[PDB]
Amino acid sequence: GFGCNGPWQEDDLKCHNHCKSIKGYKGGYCAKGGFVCKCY
Repeated sequence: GFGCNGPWQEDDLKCHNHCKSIKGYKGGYCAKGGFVCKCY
């Protein structure tokens, strides 16, 4: 989820922004077709 949600929508920046709100995560990207929002 987290704004990306899946292929239909897939807002990468939403995923990015989600991770921005987490401790010290730099950014975020949809790992498996929008579904999962992975952070680094």
